[PDB]
Amino acid sequence: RFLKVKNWETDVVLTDTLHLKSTLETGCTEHICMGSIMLPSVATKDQLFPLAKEFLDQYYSSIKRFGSKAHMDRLEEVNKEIESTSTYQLKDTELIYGAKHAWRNASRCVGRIQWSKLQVFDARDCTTAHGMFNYICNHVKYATNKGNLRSAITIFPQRTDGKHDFRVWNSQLIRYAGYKQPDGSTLGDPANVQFTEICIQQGWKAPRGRFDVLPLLLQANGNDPELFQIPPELVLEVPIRHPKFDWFKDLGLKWYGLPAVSNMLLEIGGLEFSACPFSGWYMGTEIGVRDYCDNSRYNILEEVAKKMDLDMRKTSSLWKDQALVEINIAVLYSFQSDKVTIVDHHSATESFIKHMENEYRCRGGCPADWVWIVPPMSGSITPVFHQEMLNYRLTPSFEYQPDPWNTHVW
Amino acid sequence: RFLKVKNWETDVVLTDTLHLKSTLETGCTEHICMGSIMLPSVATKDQLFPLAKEFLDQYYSSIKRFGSKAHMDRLEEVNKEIESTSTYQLKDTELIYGAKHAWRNASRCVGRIQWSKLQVFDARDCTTAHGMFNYICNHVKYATNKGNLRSAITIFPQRTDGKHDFRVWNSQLIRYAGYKQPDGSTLGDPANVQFTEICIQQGWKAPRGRFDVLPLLLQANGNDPELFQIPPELVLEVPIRHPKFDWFKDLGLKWYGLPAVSNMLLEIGGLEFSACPFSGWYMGTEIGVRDYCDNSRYNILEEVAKKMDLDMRKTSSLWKDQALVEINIAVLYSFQSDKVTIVDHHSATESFIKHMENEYRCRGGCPADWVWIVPPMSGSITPVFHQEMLNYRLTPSFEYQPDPWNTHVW
Ligand code: HEM
Ligand code: HEM
Ligand SMILES: N=C(Nc1cccc(CNCCc2ccc(-c3ccccc3)cc2CN)c1)c1cncs1
Ligand SMILES: N=C(Nc1cccc(CNCCc2ccc(-c3ccccc3)cc2CN)c1)c1cncs1
Ligand SMILES: C[C@H](O)[C@H](O)[C@H]1CNc2nc(N)[nH]c(=O)c2N1
Ligand SMILES: C[C@H](O)[C@H](O)[C@H]1CNc2nc(N)[nH]c(=O)c2N1
Ligand SMILES: [Zn+2]
Repeated sequence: RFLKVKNWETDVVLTDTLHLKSTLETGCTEHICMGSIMLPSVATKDQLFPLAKEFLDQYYSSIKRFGSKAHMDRLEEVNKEIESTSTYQLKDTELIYGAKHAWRNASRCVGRIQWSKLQVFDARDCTTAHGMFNYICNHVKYATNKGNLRSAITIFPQRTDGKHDFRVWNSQLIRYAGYKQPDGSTLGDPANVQFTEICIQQGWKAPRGRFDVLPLLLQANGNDPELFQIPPELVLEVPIRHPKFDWFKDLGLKWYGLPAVSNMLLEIGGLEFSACPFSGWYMGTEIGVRDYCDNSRYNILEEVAKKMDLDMRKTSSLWKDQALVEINIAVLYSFQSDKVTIVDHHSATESFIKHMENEYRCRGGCPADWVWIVPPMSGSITPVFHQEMLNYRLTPSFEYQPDPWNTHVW
Repeated sequence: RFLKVKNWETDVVLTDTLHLKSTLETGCTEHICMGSIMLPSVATKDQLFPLAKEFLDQYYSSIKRFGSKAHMDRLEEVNKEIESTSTYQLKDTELIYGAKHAWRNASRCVGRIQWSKLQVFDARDCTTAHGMFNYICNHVKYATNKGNLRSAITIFPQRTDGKHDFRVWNSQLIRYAGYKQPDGSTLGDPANVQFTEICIQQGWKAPRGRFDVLPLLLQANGNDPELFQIPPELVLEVPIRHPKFDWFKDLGLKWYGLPAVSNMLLEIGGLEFSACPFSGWYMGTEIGVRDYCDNSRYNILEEVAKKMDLDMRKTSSLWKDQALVEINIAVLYSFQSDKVTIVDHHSATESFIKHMENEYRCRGGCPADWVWIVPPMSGSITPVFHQEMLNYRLTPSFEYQPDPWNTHVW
């Protein structure tokens, strides 16, 4: 009931008691571990108050006023609001706490050493897609900060009945389009082929190229979603060059500076925020390994190995690995030479171990998803490979949610 | 009760029903996933017969004579032997089945496409450490096969009372020694510093160098273990050169051809074989990434990056990654140019996916430990990174066991 996690590169042992506070379930059982399943699986007033109480008890505990008078009155006040409306409203402070701790609690996120320095934009007064556009533009501008990127989240009104959701239909605020071709190939980002055509369905005039920034498809208060184009000046992009290979620029690769996930759901005290785009900055491998080198993505190991004049005749020449390192040196170099925030997988994984020690010390644990924390290349030469991690579900939290076009009564 | 695993690089879906046959437990619960914990945790006649029956039922099922007369007689015969002796003896055929399926069931093993082509050496008539030496030498000679390596297992007598165990005290039949220095550094393999000194305690005269093959410490029928030196001619080694960098030979690196784990316990029908050294061949990354480049192992990223004249001033130059690829190209090249069996992580992981499809098809599942199946470099450019895997414990199985010097009443 007081579990131990060991680091086998350092022989460091941390004791986890925070998992005792875990509420949700993991997918694993006593007889089957589901740690590698990608996705693991209306709210009534009866279920709502325990969740509110739990949250308010940790909120008031954190500001060193647990059991104080303001706590009991707020507990009473939220119960009375749940009785009347079968829901309730968070104070601005409780909203900022919840979002920060949802990030703190995101076990798949290696970037959490920064969780307390999160900028919370309260967009709960928003009523229209245009207002969402406005809020999102201000989010992008603020988080981008001329390349000195800043963590931020914009929180649209919470789900109520269920038929009146706010959704950003983009999976990220800034993504490149993906078009299939006559010959069945894929121009741009294959990940977004369906979403690109959804925008073309709703009326997007596509500039059928590679790195075309998709429009925003914004649904407000359950209404049908509406297209908006982010001002190009707000979309900071990095052309990818290599510090040695001058042909690398001829690849014409570029990526956007700001990673901003917009398809997740934020849970705070049983309240559900279906539109809560959050942004930080990139770990280099996200672009250089996954985005560029996944087979089902841009898939450029082919061309880079060619230009490096690599032995591509069999697997065992490791030409794939060799080109993968050059690509990631190029992403990091390009971002840093442009003063656009980025972190290499070595710095970020070391920071995550330091983060883990802090959390185990000043919190009794740190839920962590090894499958997702270990970077997609160079696993074992980073310290997280050798770090045992306990995964468990704490709340406030970020949850997955269906794509809105699969669920929306149209 | 009929779980689905998806490959997200291929959109392939496999349905797992074999997990229903799972007996042991995983360490995970509904509320906590332990998929990244390295190690997860006398036998009476009462518990013994269900385990025998279970095993014999799958054995006779596999030879298409389940419920036949020979099955019932063997079930009766083993029950009568458990009644009399509170244990029993496997037929040679049942021993070969059990070992093969223990390997088939090893969820952390990416090499299992070969599980049915395993050479089983029955050493259950062995009574002394010298007989163990003999058997082990013949194992090494056979499995090595002049570089055309062959899978094999040597199975010493099963545990009886518990105080009469056969143990190989080496973690692998062939490992390099590790010596600490006056300046507290480490010559050779730091992994084996304690075991190297244990041999020096029992009387090994150490040639305090780098790649000194350790002696065998063999315990037979519970007696104190005894030192034996494998004939050098039986120990096949590969000098590590690079196909491009001629200074690479000046590193003077070499590794042994034959990976043969000797510290695990083989469970077959409730019977426990505490000495069961098994060998196959190397996946390249085991040597080139873990053995050479773990901080707590040979730790040669330092020197290789130096000779490559790499920018070693900060992490973000990826000099560590770059040197890691060159080292693994060198291991694969050196082994292949010497006709010593080796498999690169690309070929082995592709084979494991093919293996998985076979098992799900002709067996309903394949327990798999993603944390261990994904190679320690280039994770996501291999197909197992994108493959969801269910981990669960099937028997016959290979289990960990305490190091014998921690348990042996001396
Ligand atoms: C500040 C720099 C940040 C870095 C370097 C970072 C890095 C990462 C990485 C590499 C992942 C793995 C997911 C993937 O590979 O697609 C991840 C996951 C995640 N991050 Fe962070 N992140 C940062 C900021 C944030 C912020 C500000 C939030 C929330 C406010 C957040 C919440 C999450 C969540 C919920 C996941 C899980 C995603 C999923 O399950 O698909 N991260 N992060
Ligand atoms: C034939 C070629 C083989 C290859 C390429 C191979 C490869 C691997 C690799 C890379 C691992 C990961 C463990 C580590 O990184 O230390 C592993 C684990 C394992 N293998 Fe295989 N193996 C082979 C043969 C065998 C055989 C013949 C057996 C048993 C008879 C076996 C049983 C196991 C077991 C029990 C584990 C889990 C080890 C642990 O939990 O520490 N393997 N294998
Ligand atoms: N630095 C960052 N990174 C990052 C952080 C959180 C989440 C993500 C993206 N996580 C996507 C995981 C995923 C989910 C679904 C599918 C998928 C694909 C096809 C069909 C169905 C589902 C695929 C993937 C990744 N293959 C990136 C940041 C982005 N914002 C703030 S920080
Ligand atoms: N190709 C092969 N590979 C392979 C297969 C099975 C097992 C292994 C070795 N698995 C070792 C995992 C391990 C266990 C304990 C400790 C440890 C270290 C210090 C203290 C306590 C425990 C460390 C490690 C690895 N870091 C390699 C083969 C070897 N034979 C036949 S195939
Ligand atoms: C099958 C597997 O769960 C899937 O590919 C996961 C593995 N680990 C990951 N880790 C990160 N950071 N991002 C991912 O998309 C994935 N994908
Ligand atoms: C903490 C973690 O479980 C540990 O380092 C594991 C991770 N995955 C591994 N995978 C393999 N193949 N071999 C290992 O030694 C390990 N070590
Ligand atoms: Zn699990």
